[PDB]
Amino acid sequence: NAMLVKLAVLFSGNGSNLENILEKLHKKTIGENTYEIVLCLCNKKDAFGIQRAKKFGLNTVIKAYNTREEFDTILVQKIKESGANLTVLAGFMRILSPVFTKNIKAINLHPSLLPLFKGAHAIKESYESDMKVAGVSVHWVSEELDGGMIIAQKAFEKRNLSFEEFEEKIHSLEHEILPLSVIEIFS
Amino acid sequence: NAMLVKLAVLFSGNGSNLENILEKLHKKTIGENTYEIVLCLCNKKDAFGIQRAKKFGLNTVIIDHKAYNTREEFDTILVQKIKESGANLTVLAGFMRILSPVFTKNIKAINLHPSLLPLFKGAHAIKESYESDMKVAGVSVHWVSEELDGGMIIAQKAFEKRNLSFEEFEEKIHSLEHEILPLSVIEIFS
Ligand SMILES: [Cl-]
Repeated sequence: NAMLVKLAVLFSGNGSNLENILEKLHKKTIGENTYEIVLCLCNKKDAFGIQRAKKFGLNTVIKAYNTREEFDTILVQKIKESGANLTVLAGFMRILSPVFTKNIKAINLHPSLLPLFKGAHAIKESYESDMKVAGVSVHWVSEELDGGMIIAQKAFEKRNLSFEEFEEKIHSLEHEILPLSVIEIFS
Repeated sequence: NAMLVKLAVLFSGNGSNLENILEKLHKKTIGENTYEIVLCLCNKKDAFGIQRAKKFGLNTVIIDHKAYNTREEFDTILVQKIKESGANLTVLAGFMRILSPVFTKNIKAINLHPSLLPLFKGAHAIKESYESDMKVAGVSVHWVSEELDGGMIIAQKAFEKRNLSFEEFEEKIHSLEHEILPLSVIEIFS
């Protein structure tokens, strides 16, 4: 009744959420499950997260296509032959066709209480909102943008926090919920 | 400075939030303010909330919505009774009547809604918020604009859904309701 969970993490730039998932999951044993990241993927060679991945003995598989369907076909290919049981989108800034979403079990992190504040400007719009609560969400990746089945979400009270303090709470709640997210899926 | 905040409370049924308002605010003095519910109004004569009001010595004005042909004539009578009560703020606590501009343009009012607005507007919030794939839910208090359930939000609280049944989910909802509504009224007057 034991499990070795192989994970793939996709990124396009910084490598923050990528590095946070490694420290808490890569080859770490948590409960009855053991986890390892078998794939780190990037679409831009100049991204810094590649050298961040090299800090865990993890080489990174590297707008180079005029065809999205042809591009996503390679993503699916790499994830599958890695043996990854789950793909985790971490700062991956690209639009994924059904070529990916129909054939890859993937999860994504969103800095808002879905389905509220979908899209990029979630943190900004949620702070300026007259709502008094905010949070972060983890959901499955579907054909519907940020509309996949919600896995987990945590809510907090905005109060008199400045935008800096508010944003720092979101980025902290993310680093909590996202590594935790993978765990619940297999427990 | 010590104003006498007059409150009008509108309800339709059990009156749990009404009773909770009375228990925390009626003839009670918090901070600089001394609150007094000067009107309890219901549109149903058989509502149990009337009995809860009697404990505090308050009679409930009954305005049967079936006794009037239009929502407007029904509303003009609500207005006059709130006006002739001298209330400073009208609190909608389980008041299940749509309100025409006759009310909304003339009465300064707030409303309690058992969901995290602007999500789950309407009278099926608790059931929809439970069946939803969302892992959090809660309640909201908002000003009463012309837009149904769309007024400016003044208070919100959330709880994690986790593993509550709908019976337990509903309890937690009404639990937060009883806490957040009287606090909202206090927050407005400080
Ligand atoms: Cl996103």
